[PDB]
Amino acid sequence: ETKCTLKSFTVEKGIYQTSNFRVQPTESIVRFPNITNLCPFHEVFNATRFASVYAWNRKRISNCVADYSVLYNFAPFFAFKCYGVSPTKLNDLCFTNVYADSFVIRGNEVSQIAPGQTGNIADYNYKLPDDFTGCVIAWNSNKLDSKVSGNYNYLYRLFRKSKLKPFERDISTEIYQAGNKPCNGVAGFNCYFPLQSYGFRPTYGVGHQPYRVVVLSFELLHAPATVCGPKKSTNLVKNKCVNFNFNGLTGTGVLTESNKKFLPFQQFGRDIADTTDAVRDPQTLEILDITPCSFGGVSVITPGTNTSNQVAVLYQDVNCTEVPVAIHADQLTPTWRVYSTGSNVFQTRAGCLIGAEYVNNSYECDIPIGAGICASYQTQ
Amino acid sequence: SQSIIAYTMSLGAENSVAYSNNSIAIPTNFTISVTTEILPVSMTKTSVDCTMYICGDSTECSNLLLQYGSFCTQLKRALTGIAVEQDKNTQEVFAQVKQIYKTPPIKYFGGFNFSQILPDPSKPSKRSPIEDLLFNKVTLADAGFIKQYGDCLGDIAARDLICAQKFNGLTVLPPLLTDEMIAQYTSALLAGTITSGWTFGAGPALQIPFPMQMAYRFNGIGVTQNVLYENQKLIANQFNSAIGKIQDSLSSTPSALGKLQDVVNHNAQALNTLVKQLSSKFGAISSVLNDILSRLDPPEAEVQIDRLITGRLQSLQTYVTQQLIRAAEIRASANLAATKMSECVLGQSKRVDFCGKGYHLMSFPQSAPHGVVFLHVTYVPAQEKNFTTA
Amino acid sequence: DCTMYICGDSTECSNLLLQYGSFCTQLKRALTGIAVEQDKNTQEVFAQVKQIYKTPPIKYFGGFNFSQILPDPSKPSKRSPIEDLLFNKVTLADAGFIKQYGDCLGDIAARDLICAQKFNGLTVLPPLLTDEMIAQYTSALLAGTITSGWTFGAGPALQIPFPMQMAYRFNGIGVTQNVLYENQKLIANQFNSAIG
Amino acid sequence: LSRLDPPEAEVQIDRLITGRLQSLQTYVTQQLIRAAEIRASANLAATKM
Amino acid sequence: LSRLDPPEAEVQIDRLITGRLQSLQTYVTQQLIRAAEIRASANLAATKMSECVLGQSKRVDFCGKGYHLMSFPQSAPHGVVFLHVTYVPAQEKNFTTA
Amino acid sequence: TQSYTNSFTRGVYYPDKVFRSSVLHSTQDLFLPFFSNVTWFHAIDNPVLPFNDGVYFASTEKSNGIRGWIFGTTLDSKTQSLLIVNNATNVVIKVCEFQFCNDRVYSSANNCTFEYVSQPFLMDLEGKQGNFKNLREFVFKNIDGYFKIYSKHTPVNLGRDLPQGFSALEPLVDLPIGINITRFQTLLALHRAAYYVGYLQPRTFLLKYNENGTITDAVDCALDPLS
Ligand SMILES: *[C@@H]1O[C@H](CO)[C@@H](O[C@@H]2O[C@H](CO)[C@@H](O)[C@H](O)[C@H]2NC(C)=O)[C@H](O)[C@H]1NC(C)=O
Ligand SMILES: *[C@@H]1O[C@H](CO)[C@@H](O[C@@H]2O[C@H](CO)[C@@H](O)[C@H](O)[C@H]2NC(C)=O)[C@H](O)[C@H]1NC(C)=O
Ligand SMILES: *[C@@H]1O[C@H](CO)[C@@H](O[C@@H]2O[C@H](CO)[C@@H](O)[C@H](O)[C@H]2NC(C)=O)[C@H](O)[C@H]1NC(C)=O
Ligand SMILES: *[C@@H]1O[C@H](CO)[C@@H](O)[C@H](O)[C@H]1NC(C)=O
Ligand SMILES: *[C@@H]1O[C@H](CO)[C@@H](O)[C@H](O)[C@H]1NC(C)=O
Ligand SMILES: *[C@@H]1O[C@H](CO)[C@@H](O)[C@H](O)[C@H]1NC(C)=O
Ligand SMILES: *[C@@H]1O[C@H](CO)[C@@H](O)[C@H](O)[C@H]1NC(C)=O
Ligand SMILES: *[C@@H]1O[C@H](CO)[C@@H](O)[C@H](O)[C@H]1NC(C)=O
Ligand SMILES: *[C@@H]1O[C@H](CO)[C@@H](O)[C@H](O)[C@H]1NC(C)=O
Ligand SMILES: *[C@@H]1O[C@H](CO)[C@@H](O)[C@H](O)[C@H]1NC(C)=O
Ligand SMILES: *[C@@H]1O[C@H](CO)[C@@H](O)[C@H](O)[C@H]1NC(C)=O
Ligand SMILES: *[C@@H]1O[C@H](CO)[C@@H](O)[C@H](O)[C@H]1NC(C)=O
Ligand SMILES: *[C@@H]1O[C@H](CO)[C@@H](O)[C@H](O)[C@H]1NC(C)=O
Ligand SMILES: *[C@@H]1O[C@H](CO)[C@@H](O)[C@H](O)[C@H]1NC(C)=O
Ligand SMILES: *[C@@H]1O[C@H](CO)[C@@H](O)[C@H](O)[C@H]1NC(C)=O
Ligand SMILES: *[C@@H]1O[C@H](CO)[C@@H](O)[C@H](O)[C@H]1NC(C)=O
Repeated sequence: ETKCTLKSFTVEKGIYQTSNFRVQPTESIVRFPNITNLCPFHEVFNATRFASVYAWNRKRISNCVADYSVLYNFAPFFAFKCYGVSPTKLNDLCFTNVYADSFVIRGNEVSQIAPGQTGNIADYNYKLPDDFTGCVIAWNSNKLDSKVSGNYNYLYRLFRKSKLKPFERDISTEIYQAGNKPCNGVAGFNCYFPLQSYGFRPTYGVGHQPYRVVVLSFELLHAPATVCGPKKSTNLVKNKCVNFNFNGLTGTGVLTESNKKFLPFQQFGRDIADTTDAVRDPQTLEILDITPCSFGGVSVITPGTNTSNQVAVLYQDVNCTEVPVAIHADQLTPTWRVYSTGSNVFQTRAGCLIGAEYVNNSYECDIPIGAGICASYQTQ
Repeated sequence: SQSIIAYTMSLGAENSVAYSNNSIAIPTNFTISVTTEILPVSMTKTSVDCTMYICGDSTECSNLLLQYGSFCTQLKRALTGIAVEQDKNTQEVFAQVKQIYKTPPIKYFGGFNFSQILPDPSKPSKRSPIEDLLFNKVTLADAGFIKQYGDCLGDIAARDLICAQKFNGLTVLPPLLTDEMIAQYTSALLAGTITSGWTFGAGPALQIPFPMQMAYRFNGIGVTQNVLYENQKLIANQFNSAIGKIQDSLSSTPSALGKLQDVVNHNAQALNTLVKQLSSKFGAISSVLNDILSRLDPPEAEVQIDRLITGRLQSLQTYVTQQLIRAAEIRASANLAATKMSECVLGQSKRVDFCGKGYHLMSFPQSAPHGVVFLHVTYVPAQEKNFTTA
Repeated sequence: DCTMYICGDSTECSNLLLQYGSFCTQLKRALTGIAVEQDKNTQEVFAQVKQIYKTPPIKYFGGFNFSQILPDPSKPSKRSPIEDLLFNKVTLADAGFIKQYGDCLGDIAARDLICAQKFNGLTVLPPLLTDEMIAQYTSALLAGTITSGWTFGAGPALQIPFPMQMAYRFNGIGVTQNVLYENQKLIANQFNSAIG
Repeated sequence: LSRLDPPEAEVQIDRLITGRLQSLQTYVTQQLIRAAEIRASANLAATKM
Repeated sequence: LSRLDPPEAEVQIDRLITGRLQSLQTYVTQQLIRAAEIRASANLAATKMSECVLGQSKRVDFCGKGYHLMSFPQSAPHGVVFLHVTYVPAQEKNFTTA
Repeated sequence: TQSYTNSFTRGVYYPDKVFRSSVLHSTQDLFLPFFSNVTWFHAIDNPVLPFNDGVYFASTEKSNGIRGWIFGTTLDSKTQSLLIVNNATNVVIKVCEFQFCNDRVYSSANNCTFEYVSQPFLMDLEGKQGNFKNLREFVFKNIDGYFKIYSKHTPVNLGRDLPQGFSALEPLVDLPIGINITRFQTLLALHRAAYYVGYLQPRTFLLKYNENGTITDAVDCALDPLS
């Protein structure tokens, strides 16, 4: 490994820092909440009376096991355009709440349902925040929402004093005042009804035909989870390096019991690294601390490669009288297992040395190991 | 009765001299003064691991990081060079003597009292009374030779900054010379200058009684030796007082060792900023690699991971560059201390204002955490009288 | 100033810049350290004397003429004739202590580079020691070496006639003092020409 | 900012930010090196005085 | 350039440019630091030549070990070599002094 | 009647739901400025106070005088409006198009399809004596829909003008009304020193966390040069 790190077939006398040693995980666990219901998507997509754009319909989804793959056979949609999360990776996440908003628009206005847009729909009818996290689904519905004599059942707002704030509804039938004379409901000259009819015919070309739209908004934040994908929950193991999947939060480490004082609305913990420190178990409501795997630095002490092939190994700042990291099969990254050298293990203030025996004489320093300890190649 | 005021700073006191055609002022007494000088000699040795710092326990991030060439062999080489230079800095200052000298069992040097600087056998560390205040008034954040791992998990309370640094791949190495054989070097240097004069710095050590050495030192600055012998006892007293009040002026002052603490503070602050820099988005979805990996498919998570990688590489290069500049500054300051030890201690210096203020007589070295302290003994004139000259 | 240099009077750019962590506290710290070091540099060179000395009213030093180096009372700045020909042959771009703001708008013609730098967040600070009390330090240093020799650098200042000090200085290089006294006048001339 | 909608002006603004940060870091680094040189030259003058 | 049309080859070329500029700036910075170190070491040699060679030095341990007598310069590739001739005491004997 | 009083250091809530310990976190959000003017009202009518950037409400009642609050614009039967009328044991939060009451607190509902019920907000206790005048503090805001309410009951107060000290607020509920709110009003019954109102502003605070995860102190960053 020393010859590999510095690209040569020969090594001069000295001490070289090669790599780090780490302890590999031995098991994987998954922990999701205790819920079994199947919350309905078939009551949103499969309907008959999709609402107007100016009064759009909102439904809230709660404790259930959501499955975002059985909704591909509810509508001819070709695909979901998603912003915060990739549509593929939707069955492995847990969200606090889900909101489904349904309405119907024209084809050429479908591009207006996106963050940071402008128009007659993104200004007075339906506005999305710039930091949207969710998906939209639009599909053609010319077979249903059209008539030979016209479909005068959908309306859209045309005039408004000011632009809407995101996710705000403005159902009201007043009389717009665009001019000087303060009309009092006559709706005559320079005073219009704010709502405009939105008639549809089968003869119109694409981009002038009705399009049915449903948008899904998630809450990917830190709070108790309510809507989760369909993944099973294994058992819980402590005081052992494992891989964990705590409620969509993946990682690796050692899980142990905690003395912390999480408040009822608390769910996670953090130190000053913007990384998680403690977790509340979804089905037990107990606090667990997470500790990184055992790791350290390895150095190789060698004489000249033209003198001998023997080496000594220094593990940097470890208590190998208690932490020898001796493994079997696949449990540790540097796989050579130089251990079991008999009475040839030394404990230095700078770590511990394997492969060199400590003599009780004194000589001039040849190879500096540290803390006043040197090493050298000598005769017997 | 208390307020904030503004003024124009004053350059100093006012004085006028009495120059005349035939008039000369000559002193009639003298004073023995002892000052102190503090010099940094070395800094802390640190090491950084790219793989743990940038891409924590991730394989996809490691595979992406392999595509940037050798931007981490270079940082490792720079840090290793700095560490080796730090080890070499303290060898030049202290390892000036080939042998190790010892004081005689009976300590009577004509009246001069060297109790405050000679090693103390009763103390387990065998350190002078003056080099125990220097070691208690400077607090190192990390000594390095602690093998701390094993208790970061059981801290229970808010884990200290050291564990946060350690878990992210930043480590501190211990110095080669322990601060117990540096004191042996100082004892050897100081025990060979009060029993042999300056002879041990040139050839073999040759013993000589202390009063005769002091007479030689006076003769070297232009005062005849008979001045010392006729005023020996008095001079001894002026020395004993001078040492007696140099300990107190260090024991009660708030912070006299301000040069040897700024190094520790700067290194700790640099490491803390390096750790805190990890929680930055750099214009990505999130600052956690295990979050953007579990919310996006592999094709379009690579952009976010690339943003994180290219932010953290720069964040680390800035640190190594500033470390190189600071190391150069410390090397210059250590070369100065080596020269001062060779000239003030192993001999008598004729340069003005180099080895303290006044006419230089002697100097004594002491060791402080990451630095050296010089006690300069100088001769100052005193009460002067007017005279007519031709 | 990072905010003015990078994102001029914009809020969206500022909100984006907040996402890069502390890449501007560090630059500010580095520049402040450099400035403080610059202030400390001139204190070590010049502030070598604790007191301030003055020349006697009558200036006769055995023949030596120190007119070209002693301060000139007639000049308002109280600077030597030699220390003026050096202050006129070096032209500083920005002194710093000018409070220039107020005329960049009324330049009318092509605005100078200083206004372009100022409008973008780059400024120059004035030194702590004005170049009028540095000259006082130099006068104190120079007036205590021609009336007391080198004695004022060690302990109390002790006066001594200039020819005897010159005799000591010759004796320090291996020439006996009787060489000076027997060739005093000539030597004085060779000095006066050398300064001239 | 006046020719693109907010979603795709962020890329351009990010390019400008990441250019100017480097442009400023180079300046501060060169200033540090020059300051060290001046400090050495001032120590020499103090000794000479 | 031969596998992509001009509009979307610019992104890749920009990546290469922004990598190589940094790769070169690192080199020039390290060169500046090393040059400063060499300048300090050359100033020391100039002082040593002025003091040891063109005169006799009374400073301890400056111009070799012992009591300085002479020095001779020699030139080596990219450097200088000083031969310092010094005087060292020898066989010593005890005596009684007053 | 009404008057003005000083708020001192009062009205600080938890910015999020993450446990922290021994840190100096700094957050920019809607907060009540330190040392501001809070309007103290009296009851013996009930003006429609303006609502903007959220409202901090404080009351020191013996047992109960305040039922709930009303929100909306023009407070009539032409725009949607909230209702947070409380109960002996429940809460009747709802969004509707109420018409009026001018004294049930509404007459008719026109286009109303939102309701919500949970535990009561008001909780009181006494040590066998009414001198434990617990002070109730609430904070309301309307950031991007999602009506946020924070609350805290401090029963350790005696009460002369306003308590001096420091305390924190915990969240209660987040819920999507999705309306325009401009005006504000209070509902209170009759009987047989309280009702202080203040307004929030966008400010930056620097908060200090205890060793047990609580908030012990905070410093404003736009009050003084020293701050
Ligand atoms: C030179 O100075 C010393 C110290 O100031 C003088 O010694 C003092 O002498 C007085 C009177 O004899 C004593 O009361 C003090 O105790 C002495 N001081 C010490 C430290 O012993 C000395 O007398 C002075 N020499 C002359 C000639 O005046
Ligand atoms: C040398 O100096 C030491 C230290 O000042 C003297 O020891 C002190 O003597 C005084 C007077 O008897 C005591 O009150 C202190 O407790 C002593 N301190 C220590 C640390 O011993 C000593 O007497 C002086 N003279 C010698 C050693 O001959
Ligand atoms: C000292 O030097 C000054 C400067 O050279 C002499 O002053 C000059 O004297 C000459 C001859 O009389 C005049 O032509 C110049 O105009 C003088 N210059 C100034 C600035 O005064 C001075 O005479 C010399 N001797 C002294 C002062 O005793
Ligand atoms: C809804 O589903 C039922 C049963 O599958 C079907 O008969 C009906 O046509 C569907 N409605 C729409 C609008 O597709
Ligand atoms: C809420 O109503 C007020 C008063 O008419 C108006 O100024 C404001 O713009 C409205 N808010 C929104 C988001 O339309
Ligand atoms: C999960 O719910 C089931 C059904 O009520 C119950 O039998 C089981 O005990 C629950 N498990 C946990 C861990 O809460
Ligand atoms: C050899 O070293 C060991 C190490 O402590 C020590 O115990 C022992 O006394 C030593 N023996 C000799 C003969 O040096
Ligand atoms: C010193 O001698 C010169 C030359 O005679 C004379 O001009 C000067 O006044 C003398 N100094 C004093 C103080 O009298
Ligand atoms: C290292 O091991 C020794 C021997 O058991 C023990 O005394 C010491 O406390 C250990 N150090 C740590 C940090 O665990
Ligand atoms: C020497 O004489 C001058 C002038 O008379 C006087 O100012 C000075 O103080 C005298 N020196 C001493 C030590 O008294
Ligand atoms: C600053 O104000 C003073 C006082 O009016 C004036 O003399 C000076 O010209 C002003 N400087 C500038 C740059 O406006
Ligand atoms: C001088 O005498 C001492 C003590 O008797 C002895 O140790 C030393 O070796 C002697 N010196 C020489 C040069 O013999
Ligand atoms: C509160 O309002 C009064 C006016 O009634 C004013 O004098 C006072 O300064 C205000 N309080 C604060 C803290 O500004
Ligand atoms: C109050 O609560 C009681 C019982 O919880 C219930 O019977 C009553 O209808 C509620 N009244 C209102 C106005 O909510
Ligand atoms: C509200 O209800 C009335 C009563 O039928 C109805 O006429 C009106 O259209 C409704 N408005 C909305 C927006 O639902
Ligand atoms: C934290 O709670 C414990 C009770 O287990 C208490 O002893 C300690 O004082 C609390 N901390 C503070 C800072 O009050």
